[PDB]
Amino acid sequence: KCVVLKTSTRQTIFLPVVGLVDPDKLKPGDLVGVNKDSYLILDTLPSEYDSRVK
Amino acid sequence: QIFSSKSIEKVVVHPLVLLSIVDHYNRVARDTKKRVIGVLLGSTFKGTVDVTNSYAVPFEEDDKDSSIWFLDHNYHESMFSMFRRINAKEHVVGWYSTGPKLRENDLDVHRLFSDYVPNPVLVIIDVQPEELGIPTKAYYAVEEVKENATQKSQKVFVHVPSEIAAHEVEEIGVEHLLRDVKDTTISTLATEVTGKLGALKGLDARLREIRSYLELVIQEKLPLNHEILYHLQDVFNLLPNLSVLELVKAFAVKTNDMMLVIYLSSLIRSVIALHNLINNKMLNKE
Amino acid sequence: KREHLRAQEEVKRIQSVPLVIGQFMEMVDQNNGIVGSTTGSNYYVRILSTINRELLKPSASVALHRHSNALVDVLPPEADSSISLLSQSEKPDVSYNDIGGCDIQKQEIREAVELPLTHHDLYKQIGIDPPRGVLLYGPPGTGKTMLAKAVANHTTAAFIRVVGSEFVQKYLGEGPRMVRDVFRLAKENAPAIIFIDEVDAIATARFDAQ
Amino acid sequence: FNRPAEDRTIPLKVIAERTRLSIEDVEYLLMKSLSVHLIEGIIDQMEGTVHVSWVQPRVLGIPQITSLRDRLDSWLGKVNTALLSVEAETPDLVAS
Amino acid sequence: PTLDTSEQVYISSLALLKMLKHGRAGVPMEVMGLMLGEFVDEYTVKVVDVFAMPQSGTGVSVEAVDPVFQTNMLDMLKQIGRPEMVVGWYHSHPGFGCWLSGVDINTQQSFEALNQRAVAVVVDPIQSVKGKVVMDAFRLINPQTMMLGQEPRQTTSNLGHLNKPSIQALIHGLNRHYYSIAINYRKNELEEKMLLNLHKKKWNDGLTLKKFDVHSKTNEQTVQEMLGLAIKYNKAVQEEDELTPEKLVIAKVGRQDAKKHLEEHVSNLMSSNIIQTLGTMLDTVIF
Amino acid sequence: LKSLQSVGQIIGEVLRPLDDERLIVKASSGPRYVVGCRSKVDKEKLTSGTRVVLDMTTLTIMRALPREVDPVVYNMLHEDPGNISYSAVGGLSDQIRELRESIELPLMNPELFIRVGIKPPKGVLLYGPPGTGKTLLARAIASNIDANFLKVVSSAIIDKYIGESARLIREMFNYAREHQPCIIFMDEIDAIGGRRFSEGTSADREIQRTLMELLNQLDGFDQLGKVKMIMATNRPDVLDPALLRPGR
Amino acid sequence: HVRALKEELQLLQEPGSYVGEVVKVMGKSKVLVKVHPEGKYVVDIDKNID
Amino acid sequence: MVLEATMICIDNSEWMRNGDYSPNRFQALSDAVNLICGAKTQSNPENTVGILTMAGKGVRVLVTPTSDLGKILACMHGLDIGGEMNLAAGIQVAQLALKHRQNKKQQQRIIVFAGSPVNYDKKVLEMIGRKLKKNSVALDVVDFGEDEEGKSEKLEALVAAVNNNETSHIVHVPPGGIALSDVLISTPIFTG
Repeated sequence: KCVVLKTSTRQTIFLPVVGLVDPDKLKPGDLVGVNKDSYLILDTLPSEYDSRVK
Repeated sequence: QIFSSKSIEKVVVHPLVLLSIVDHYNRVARDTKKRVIGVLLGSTFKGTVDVTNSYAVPFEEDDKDSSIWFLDHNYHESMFSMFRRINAKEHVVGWYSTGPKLRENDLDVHRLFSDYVPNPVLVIIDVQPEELGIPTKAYYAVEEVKENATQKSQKVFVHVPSEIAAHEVEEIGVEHLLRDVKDTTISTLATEVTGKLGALKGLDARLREIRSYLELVIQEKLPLNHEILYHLQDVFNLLPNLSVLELVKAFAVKTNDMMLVIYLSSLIRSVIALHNLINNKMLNKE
Repeated sequence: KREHLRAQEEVKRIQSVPLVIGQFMEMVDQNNGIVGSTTGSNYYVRILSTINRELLKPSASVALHRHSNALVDVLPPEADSSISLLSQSEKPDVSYNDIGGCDIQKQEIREAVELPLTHHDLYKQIGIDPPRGVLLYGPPGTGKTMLAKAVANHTTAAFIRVVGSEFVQKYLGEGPRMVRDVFRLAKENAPAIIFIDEVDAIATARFDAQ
Repeated sequence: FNRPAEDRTIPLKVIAERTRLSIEDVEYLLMKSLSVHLIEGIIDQMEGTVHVSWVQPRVLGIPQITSLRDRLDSWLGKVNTALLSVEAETPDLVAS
Repeated sequence: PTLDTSEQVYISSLALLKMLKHGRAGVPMEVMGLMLGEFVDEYTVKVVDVFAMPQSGTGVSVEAVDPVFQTNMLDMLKQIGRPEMVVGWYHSHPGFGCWLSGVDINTQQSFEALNQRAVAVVVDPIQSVKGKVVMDAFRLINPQTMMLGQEPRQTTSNLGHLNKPSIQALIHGLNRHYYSIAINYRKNELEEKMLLNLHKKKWNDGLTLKKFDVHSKTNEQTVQEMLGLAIKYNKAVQEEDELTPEKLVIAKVGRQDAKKHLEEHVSNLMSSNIIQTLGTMLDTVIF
Repeated sequence: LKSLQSVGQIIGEVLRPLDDERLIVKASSGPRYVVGCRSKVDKEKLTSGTRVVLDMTTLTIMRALPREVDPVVYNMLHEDPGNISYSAVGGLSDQIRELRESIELPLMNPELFIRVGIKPPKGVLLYGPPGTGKTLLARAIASNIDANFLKVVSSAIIDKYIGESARLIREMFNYAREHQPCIIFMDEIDAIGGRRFSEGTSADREIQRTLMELLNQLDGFDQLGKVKMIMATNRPDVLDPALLRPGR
Repeated sequence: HVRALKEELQLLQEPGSYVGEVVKVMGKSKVLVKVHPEGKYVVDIDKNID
Repeated sequence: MVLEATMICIDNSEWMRNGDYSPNRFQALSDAVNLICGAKTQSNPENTVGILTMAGKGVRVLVTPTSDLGKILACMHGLDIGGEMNLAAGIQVAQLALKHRQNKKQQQRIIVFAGSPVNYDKKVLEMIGRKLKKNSVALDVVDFGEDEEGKSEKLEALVAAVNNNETSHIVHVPPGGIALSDVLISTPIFTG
């Protein structure tokens, strides 16, 4: 019932409400999209590994 | 083991309450000798009644029949619900009266009000204070069983200490209101000497009032409650002998010691002040 | 006079509530200074006249306005050096007689340290200038911190026995500031003694300045 | 009770004659009525005096009311002279 | 009728204390309410009283203006004998200063629809410090007037320009979407008498004398402190060279500053001794 | 519509409170200011070093949360679904009994060892020629709690960040202290252990520092009681002299 | 003194001043100094500095 | 609709314990009082309804005016019936309780339930009614039970002393199986 996430700029911030996808939709270690303006997680980036392996 | 109702040790009255009460009196009783009544809201802790907020509760009392007094509970309970919604922490603590003196129907007001609070507090606030002191006097009803058989248990209001303290926010607002008057540069003595002198004006006048009442008893107009005359006799009994000889040398010794400490202080101030005067002469010549 | 009494309004405004970290380094003059800030960079601003200008010229913890970034107050020393004197929690409770007799192996050195610590008048009148600091050295596996924690027990001073690997915090450069904070809290607390374990961990031989 | 609070020292002898009762027994009665929490005080044997810190407060009539009248007038006068001294001292000292 | 700068808003002392206390209560977020009164004239708006809002669980929105609540509260206030009509609304910006956000701006039109003369108030509980209260009132500037390039108001009086606006407000749309309203305080004389009574210490407090032993020990300690400060100051006066650096002295002086501590300690010692003097002996006379 | 109208709060770790309301906490970003908390958050409940949310826009205390979780911690926590049974394990029946007495016997009745007069085993490392299959031993030992076990390959715990190499170890010991009954096994222990660093590499400095930090956290002014760690390495000769000491 | 004190109220309102250390100076008041964490840059000089 | 302050002057004498009225006179009176409270509250949410007991060791005010029907019902359920009604003292305390006003603009209305014979002199009732007339308090008298000779005359005399522009009425409820509430519904008490 809690939301915990860290920005890509060495900044960590949490939202009392998960967002667009409920915690059932998400799992630890995931990488999703959050609002740069509202600092609210909007969507979930599907996947992207380093192009070196790609 | 009967008095399981926590005795009210003290009551703390904060400014916002007094301002609200004064505005109520002005709106309802600016040009009439009618008193304004209300309800006191707050929290009670460890025998201390925190009277946080109060609201106007309109009041009438017939100028002919003092026994009759128009106050109703509809708006009372409505405001209980509404304010408690606004601030769930607060709850009713008492009912306040705007006037210089109590009236007999204050007792039935207290009785009706105690249904809402098992331990209610009656606070009398003088909207136009003439005496130098706290304008609030706290009361709570106590069922006193007089040793005389012929009288049923009578509920008598017993005075409780009342104090004025302001929250940080209330203190801020009060000073913002009181800048055009208030004094913080007073060296503590001026304050203490003024307070002692006011106290002397108090005690001697109180002795004169007791003397007036004693002359009254002599003429045979007013008798006295055994307890209060007991208290006056107690004060007189505890009078120490100001002519105690060894005690006189005790005075002399403390006086010498304290005044020679003050002599130290004066010497040191001489040192520093003369130093600064010489430095001032240096700065003036340069 | 009634107006200059309002010269606590300046104090009230300055202090505010949301004050940020800082560090006192030096001042150009009165009502003028250049500070040392946690932001890694340095900014020079004026001072808050409503303060004891003589506080800590060398280093301290001052505030700054979110926009102005200027001192408006100075709080007490607060760092991540941990509760050095954690009473029983940070107390080894080790019998002085530790892993062997060590009657002159390390006992005499510890006694000299205690004489510089408690018999200050003695290490003072003689003018012998007792040693500065104790840096243990020896073959690996002598109960490495054994004798040191032993000193922590029989001693009347507060202990700060830090592992010489905890100095590299996450944030960049914050490690040096913490290290300074170690000695700052040590001096501030009481006539105490701290430990810097695994000194080689921060005490290297060659560095790679790239 | 008859004595003022300024003379709560009383010789054991006078206590005896009022009580018609012996020195040892007068002392016995004293320590008894001090032990029962009826009284609080001290007793000095050397001169044989009783320093009571024992005073009560009740049972008095119109005459004691008039006596307190005289006493309160007296202390009102004392306060008056104190206040007048203060007021006479102030003008040369508050005007600076 | 053109809105004029000579407009002035009066907020009651009770209203001020209510906004300040209610803001402090919800300092972590923003608390909103309504002011009760009437429109005195086209320029004068007076405010008497406020009642707080039970806030929905959203700390960044004021979208929870419950109307059943206002209707009930208004009806019961009317039963009080206070039929005063809502004059405006207040909300708090703890440490964020006085300014109008998009949400506040939206609520502002939403209420302006009901009454063109609504007054919005912003109260900063944090920066509102002992002696200076941080509060401001704002009303919106019609966008049609702005697009026309016209000055939104006519100024026959300079009062509106007395207070220099906050550069934050200049960043937050001041004078482009909205404007400030100058604030004064209507204060009743009886309110002032009671307010002065508040800080009046108990007249007995001067009678409460300090225990002689403790007082004497404080005297002893302060005297020894004067000794230490005196020796420090003697060194300070002696070590002082011809080229004495005032800046260095301000940064670091003997024992912080031997002279200043000496002066403060002699002052406090004198005060304590001599107040004890007054106490003991005015008791001697009158008791 | 109302859900996406809020804003998140920055998270910091408190340093100390200066006033009855003034406290100093360093947020997850960096330089720490001093702010207050809500007037009903049980200020005394704000531990000295507690982790709570701040009024991100205001930077004031709003609500506190338990310690960190180090998502890498979860990643290495519930990623071993092995259900090996001792029957499957073979060839080391005497070794199976010894290891049982090595780790699970301590949690069974450490009072027995105390009455013996020695402390329970601290940490046991598994020695075995390459391709011996010791890892299977640990996978089976995971059949004693299945939730109170810790297994880290001792090679993914390395990172090129400033200092997170020691952060992984710190989080390990922290999560271990969090749940009392549990064991931490770190295969490939011969990698982070090494012999020493002769000023050869720029990671050996950091790598050796990570090794020492694990050494410190092992028995450094604190005993990790109710939990022991078992490691495995093919090359016991490239092991640092310290790791072979009786304390480690 | 009081007017000053009230002046310091706005004095502390203005933004602070950064610290500078000119690595190299240029003619006609040009300055490229070492920003604390940033680096250097080309700027001009003040009105009353030699 | 007019704002009214009503105090239901409830008798607690014996003459409500009779089983002749409905199943029980006291239960019928409780139902009538509850219905009156409901109707007055429905007329205006601001209306105030109060309760008073005339009989017993003395006239006691259980619930001074209030709109919380829960309190009214609870106090009616906890009533200890008994005593000789004190109509004079009852009406005096009824004035005491109708001057129990929050909103000063509301009107004063006394509802009197008379179930027992009135042993009070005509003159005392007349002076009490004149005091009410001076105080401008409306009085409604509900005479129920067996009509003993003299009670009706005294009640009518009191009503006449209180009558002011037809603001005071007297209701005589004959004994029978007809519920008191049904008769009270058709009376001017509810229509205003």
